Amino acid sequence: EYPTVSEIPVGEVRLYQIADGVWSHIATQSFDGAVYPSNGLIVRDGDELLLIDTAWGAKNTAALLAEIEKQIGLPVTRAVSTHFHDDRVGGVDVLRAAGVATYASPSTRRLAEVEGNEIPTHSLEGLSSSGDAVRFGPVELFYPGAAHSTDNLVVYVPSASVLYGGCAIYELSRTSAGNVADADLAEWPTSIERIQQHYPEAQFVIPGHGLPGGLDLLKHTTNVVKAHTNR
Ligand SMILES: NCc1ccc(C(=O)N[C@H]2Cc3cccc(C(=O)O)c3O[B-]2(O)O)cc1
Ligand SMILES: [Zn+2]
Ligand SMILES: [Zn+2]
Ligand SMILES: [Zn+2]
Repeated sequence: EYPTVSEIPVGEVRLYQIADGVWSHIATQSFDGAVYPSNGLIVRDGDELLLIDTAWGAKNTAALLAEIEKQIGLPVTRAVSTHFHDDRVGGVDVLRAAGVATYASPSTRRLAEVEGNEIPTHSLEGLSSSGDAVRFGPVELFYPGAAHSTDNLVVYVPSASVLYGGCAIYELSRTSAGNVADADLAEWPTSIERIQQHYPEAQFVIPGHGLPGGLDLLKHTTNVVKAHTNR
């Protein structure tokens, strides 16, 4: 029942309710002639919503906000971007213009600037060392160490045992490396181990791209990254 890449035209956004007050958002984007799905998260915080990640571009993110207003009808007041690439910050200007306060770690803000990408306004403190965690409204933000990118964060929703891994976690159908130009292959398995150690109770694990599963997605990702290391 989870929407798949073949079911979502580029420019449209789907919402998937995971638990009371917890949804993923799913969009698609063209990249080198192929179409990829991408996931983010929406978490209810009282009568407001917290958004995790844009929907990969300004047009998709505008559609995301329209879809949230239509289907949920509560204001998105804050958003967190889990790393500096365009599937996570692309659309931050649309969010900002809509009154959403945008956040990212200082590491992400710096890398986005260097890269010429959109830059979340607010800096999240307390995430600069591997293994650091902070509570941000209804979620916990965790810096596991460098993996898909040096700045990547993961997000946990304690009320629903939902772990959103972002692009540091691969879906099961992905059996070879994705986009790894900015990755730290040497540290990626260690960073995943920090995730497993901190969130052993996670029930629903969401990759940056594709289908959710359980905690098996962590060991899956390690296997793929190690095989790519040994290419
Ligand atoms: N300057 C080189 C460069 C250009 C684009 C991207 C980029 O936007 N990458 C995103 C889109 C994408 C495209 C294909 C696979 C993935 C993935 O997460 O593996 C994926 O997620 B990224 O965050 O790395 C990264 C580096
Ligand atoms: Zn990335
Ligand atoms: Zn502000
Ligand atoms: Zn990605």
